Amino acid sequence: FQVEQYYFDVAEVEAWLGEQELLMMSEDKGKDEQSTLQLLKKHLQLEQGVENYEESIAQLSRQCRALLHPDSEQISRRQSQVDRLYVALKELGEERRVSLEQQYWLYQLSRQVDELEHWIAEKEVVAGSPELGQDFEHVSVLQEKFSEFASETGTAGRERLAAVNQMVDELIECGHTAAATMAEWKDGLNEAWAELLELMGTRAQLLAASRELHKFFSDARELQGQIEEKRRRLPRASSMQRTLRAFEHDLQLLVSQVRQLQEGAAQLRTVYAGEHAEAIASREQEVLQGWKELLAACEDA
Amino acid sequence: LDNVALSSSPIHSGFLVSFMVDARGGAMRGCRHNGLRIIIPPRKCTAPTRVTCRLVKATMPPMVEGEGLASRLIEVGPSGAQFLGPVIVEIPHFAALRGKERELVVLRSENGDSWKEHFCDYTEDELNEILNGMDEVLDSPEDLEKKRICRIITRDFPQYFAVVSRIKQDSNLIGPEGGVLSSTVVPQVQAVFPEGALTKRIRVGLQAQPMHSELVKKILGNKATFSPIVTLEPRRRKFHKPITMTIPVPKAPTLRLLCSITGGTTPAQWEDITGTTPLTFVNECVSFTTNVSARFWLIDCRQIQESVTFASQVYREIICVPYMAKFVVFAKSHDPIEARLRCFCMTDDKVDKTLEQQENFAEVARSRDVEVLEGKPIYVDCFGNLVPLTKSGQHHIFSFFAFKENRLPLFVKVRDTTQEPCGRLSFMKEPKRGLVHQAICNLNITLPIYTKE
Repeated sequence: FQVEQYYFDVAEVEAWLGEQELLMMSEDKGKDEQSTLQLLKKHLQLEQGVENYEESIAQLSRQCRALLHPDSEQISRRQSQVDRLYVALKELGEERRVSLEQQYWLYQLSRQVDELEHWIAEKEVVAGSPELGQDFEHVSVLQEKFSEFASETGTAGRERLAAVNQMVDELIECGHTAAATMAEWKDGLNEAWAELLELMGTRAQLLAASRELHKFFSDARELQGQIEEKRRRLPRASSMQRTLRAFEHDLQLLVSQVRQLQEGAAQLRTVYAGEHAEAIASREQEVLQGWKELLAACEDA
Repeated sequence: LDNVALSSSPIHSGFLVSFMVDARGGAMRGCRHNGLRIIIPPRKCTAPTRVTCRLVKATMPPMVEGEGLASRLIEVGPSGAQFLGPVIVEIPHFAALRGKERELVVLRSENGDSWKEHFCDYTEDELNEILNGMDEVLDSPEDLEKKRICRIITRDFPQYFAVVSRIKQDSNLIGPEGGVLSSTVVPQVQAVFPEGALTKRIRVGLQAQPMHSELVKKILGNKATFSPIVTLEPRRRKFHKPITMTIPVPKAPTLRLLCSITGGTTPAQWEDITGTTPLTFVNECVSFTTNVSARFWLIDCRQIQESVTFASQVYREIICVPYMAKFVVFAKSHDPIEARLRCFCMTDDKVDKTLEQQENFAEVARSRDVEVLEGKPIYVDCFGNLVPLTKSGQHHIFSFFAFKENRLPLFVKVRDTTQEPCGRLSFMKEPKRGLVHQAICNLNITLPIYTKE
């Protein structure tokens, strides 16, 4: 009778609820990021469908209310069962929504960590380079260009690091199951980045130390060259007087250059030893010898 | 003194993994791990170079039974670095040296696949000279053994270093002529090499590991009494003549002899050779001869038939390498009645885990360094104003390995709300029912106040 038709409606609703449950319990989380995205969309549509079904369950509520009294002992229990069962399906919806989100985040966070790790690696290789220059001008170029790299990477990497660390801080705050692993992941990046910042410091230091040595091995070649100019004095009159005055002024110039070069050379002895020290006081001996002969000739004048 | 900074005087600084040095000389301590320090002297470096000294956390150095690393592998560079004078590298370690029972050895690998012992040839005068003009101070040997700091002196650099805990070994070259090789730890332990037992000259070594009655008596009681374990390091080698071993008897037929001829990393297997080999008792010691270099051991067990099993019961335990580690306990309160509790046993591990700080966990207890034994399990129980959930089921435990993580998750509920929520946490080697035997460490605690989130 009337109860039979009502049972039919409850049966249809119960079947729909089970059909949704069974589709929502599926264990497939995804492969690539898009697969888990598409599944999160799908399950969102299922959740919206479940919410939309509220009116359909409402129709049962009205029918049961207008039926409840031939035998309502079974009727009340059966409908109340639908009430709690539907509530349970909704909670399970929140569960599987959450686990699909957390799966997606594990997928993306892993992509970013691996990408940043490879990114530090690329920078690290360019920071731990051993090239130091064949000539002073070239080492100067590397020093300036690397300094630019130090600043650009120095600030560039910070944004990426802050993004990954915050992404971890959040996913740990959420309560992600893999949070323990994530913590080490962050510790791995934070130390590695710090080392790069330290490495680029040492490398920059190395370049500076190289520049001064090249500077000495610039002047040694350059100043000794001006020594040959002294030979001009041996062959060489108002015009001659003017040239001689200019020449004497040039000698005054020279004195400052040689004094600055010798003082510069002193630092290398402090910073170098053995073969290198010996080669420094070596070239610092050759130039000084030129100083002695040139000064003696000038004294003769 | 009020003297202008020279700017040509050693550099005092700290580093993470690498730093810059010049012939000026430098002292580079490390912030990450206390006691890690590099001391390059002045004028002992040819040119400005980037030095590296990072703990690798390559191929593991071969280790026989009874040996384990004292510290994580040390990586230093440049790999081919050469210095005019010796330089100092100091690494902290965790191996429990047990007085003079154990010692440390240093290994080095140039390429990372082959390891060789590291020995340095220098003058007694050089040791004072090594500091040169530096103002640094060097800790005395006892003050180094106390801080568990190992000091490697090296005149060149290799790709890797390793500090390895082992049983004290006495080594001395011996050739055809003959020789004697006695023990420092146990003077009565001794080995004699007759005239013509070896062809070439080899550096023979001898270990003696004495017994501790607490462990032996605990595992066997009065069932048997042992002597030290005497080991001849060039194992699996037949001698062209017979060696004469001397070993003091086990303090109490009734006396059996056990020997293990295994070599390399193979776990040892004990057999009894009392019948085959004659035993001579002089001055409370036993002297026998042997044509092979093996392990040896004496037993005064009443049950001769089971004697070998008794050795296996003891050996299995006492080979485990002893590490001095810290116990740290973290906790968060689920509510006032209950709480969550994470426990760790650490050596080189992070002083303060980031995860616990992020999850708002709190350090509630922290033991001084204590001897735990590598590879053996740990039992945890709480005995004070709170207790840990358990039932008619298996307990919870964690295993200690060195330089791995050692975590034990726990849940604890306050037993009674009458008094403050303080407790007692004990880590043991065996579950607590009889007389309780010394635990591994004891930490008291006090559950932190509930956080509302």
